[PDB]
Amino acid sequence: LPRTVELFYDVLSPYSWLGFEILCRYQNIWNINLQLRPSLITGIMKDSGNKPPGLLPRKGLYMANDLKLLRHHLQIPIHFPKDFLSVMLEKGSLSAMRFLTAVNLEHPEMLEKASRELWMRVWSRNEDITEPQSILAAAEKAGMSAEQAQGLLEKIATPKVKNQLKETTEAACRYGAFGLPITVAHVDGQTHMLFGSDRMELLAHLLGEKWMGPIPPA
Amino acid sequence: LPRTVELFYDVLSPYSWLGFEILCRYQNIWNINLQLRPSLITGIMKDSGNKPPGLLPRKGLYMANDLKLLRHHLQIPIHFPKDFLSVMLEKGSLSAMRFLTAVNLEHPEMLEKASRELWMRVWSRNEDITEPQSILAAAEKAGMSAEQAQGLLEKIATPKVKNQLKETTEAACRYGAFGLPITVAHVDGQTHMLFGSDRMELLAHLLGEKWMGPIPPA
Ligand SMILES: N[C@@H](CCC(=O)N[C@@H](CS(=O)O)C(=O)NCC(=O)O)C(=O)O
Ligand SMILES: N[C@@H](CCC(=O)N[C@@H](CS(=O)O)C(=O)NCC(=O)O)C(=O)O
Repeated sequence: LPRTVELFYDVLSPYSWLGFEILCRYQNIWNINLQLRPSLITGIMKDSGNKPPGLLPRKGLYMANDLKLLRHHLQIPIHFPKDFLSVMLEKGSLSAMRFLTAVNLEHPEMLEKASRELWMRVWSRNEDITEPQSILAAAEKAGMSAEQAQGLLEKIATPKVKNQLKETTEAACRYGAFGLPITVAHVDGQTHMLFGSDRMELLAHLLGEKWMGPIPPA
Repeated sequence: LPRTVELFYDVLSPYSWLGFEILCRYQNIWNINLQLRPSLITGIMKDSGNKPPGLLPRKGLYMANDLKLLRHHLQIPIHFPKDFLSVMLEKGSLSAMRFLTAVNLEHPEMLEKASRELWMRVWSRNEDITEPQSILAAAEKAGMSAEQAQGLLEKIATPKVKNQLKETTEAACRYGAFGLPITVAHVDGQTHMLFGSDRMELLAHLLGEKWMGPIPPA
């Protein structure tokens, strides 16, 4: 039976995008059932008493250099902006994550593509992801029709959508999250929580699967 | 010619031990010149304004679980004691790092083994590494004679040894360190600083070498 792997992420998290692309490349290679869980990193940080690593000068500088190298190693078009702290702390990703939650509730088959497009806007093209038109553009590029995207956008402020995002974020905390991304592997009645996009080789080991690098063949 | 790769470490750092063993396993496989750089993590922490991650409850908990899994994946006999905080924040590793600095100055050929034995005491058997007799035990187990070990131990308080440790620690800070371990690769004019024991696959990519996992064919 395929092992269930849960990935908690926020589009505001560049490292979550990296982990997400690696798991998506392996979802049809490894015997796993990938379940995407849109969460709010702000909620996780507040609950754990943690703070964004970029607030400390040297860590912020390191992130920039690290992401620059990972762009080539992982072959993910990430272009980290110099004013990333403003993007993270001043703008945020509330509407975007509420939108992805609505997508997960009514059109889950579109969640992977819709998520990738939002990440592409904020961390690849340095485009806005807080305004309605911005989210609509991302949704349409993901394949949704103007009508579908519009219908979902109208529900981002409904109690059902808000409560679902809150619950998913709380589930991450219950697993012990202090940041994102976190991957939860359910292997033979055992649950393992791994933090970071750099624990995938360890995940392979736990699953008894073969690690073939961040870019597996075929 | 072989590419110079510098590894900055402190025996007080368990992750530094994991990074160290991986590089030691590859030092004769990849075209590199591994340079060990004994450093003080406390000095790096103070200089960067960072704090031990284990101080945050949820992260301290994660570290324990992470190291337990890495133990089997990397095949390193690491046993994280319940009171790791006391060993770190309280006891420290000053004398031990000054000792290794002395070893590096007069018996460089013994640095690798001396370093490993000290890690074995603190992170494997959970034994003391602050008292001279504790350090002597490690040095002798590493292959040094009581005469040699005793000789180096008498120099850990000399200005030459103190300044060398300070300078090496400062070099790590100048490279942008906010913690350990950090690996600095010198590849064709360019200098890349990588943080963590989990960036070794990326290092292989930068060096144009082949990554064969944490345990390459012996
Ligand atoms: N070395 C790991 C780091 C992940 C990370 O720093 N995640 C940030 C969020 S970032 O994507 O905005 C995070 O949640 N950090 C928590 C912490 O560092 O305590 C990796 O390669 O994925
Ligand atoms: N995911 C990396 C973490 C290294 C780490 O947390 N290092 C601590 C010291 S620990 O060995 O005592 C450190 O210096 N952390 C700095 C920070 O987390 O900001 C790995 O797998 O090596």
